[PDB]
Amino acid sequence: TPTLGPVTPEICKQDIVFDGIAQIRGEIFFFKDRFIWRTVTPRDKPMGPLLVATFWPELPEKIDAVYEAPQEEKAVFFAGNEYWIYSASTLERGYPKPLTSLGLPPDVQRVDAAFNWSKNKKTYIFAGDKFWRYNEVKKKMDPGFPKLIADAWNAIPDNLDAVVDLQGGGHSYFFKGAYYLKLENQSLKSVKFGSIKSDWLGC
Ligand SMILES: [Ca+2]
Ligand SMILES: [Ca+2]
Ligand SMILES: [Cl-]
Repeated sequence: TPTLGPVTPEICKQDIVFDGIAQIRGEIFFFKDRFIWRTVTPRDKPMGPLLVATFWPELPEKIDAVYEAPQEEKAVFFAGNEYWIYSASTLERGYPKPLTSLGLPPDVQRVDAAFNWSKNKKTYIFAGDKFWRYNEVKKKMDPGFPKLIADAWNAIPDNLDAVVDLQGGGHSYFFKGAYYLKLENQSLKSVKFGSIKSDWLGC
């Protein structure tokens, strides 16, 4: 049963479902195994692949989600039942910590997606058909969660692959499979959907 790691992927030639997508200090990063591709805030051709180890050497060989906390521009990485927090490429003291240190229940063993909602600066952690709202200031979970994605959100599917709110202009992108949904922060109405290859990788 032991197997060899994966081969380096070709972004536009093959169908890649990324492990996480996030905007870290201006740039949009696409994660897939030990690889990363970066594009500077657009819809055009990412520079890569580079290795996740070039920037964050402590991380395991595959992540489940990643977002950046606005309060202090820190990067938060989820992998299995643990999370790491970095300043830049500097791991913070006391990490990895089990997901429960964030207020998530013991049963949650993997996270699907995560981002910071610019409309209220809160953090949303998605896992399966439910999500949690984390208060980054009080550094604690809010009351009344988790809630089901289907109940609380507008046409957002379960089992998301990633989610991002681009600092530029108030629109939240929800990624799933080969597609993404675009939500208007204010209205919360799905303004459109499109292709990740076309609209994000600039294939
Ligand atoms: Ca994210
Ligand atoms: Ca993911
Ligand atoms: Cl994500």
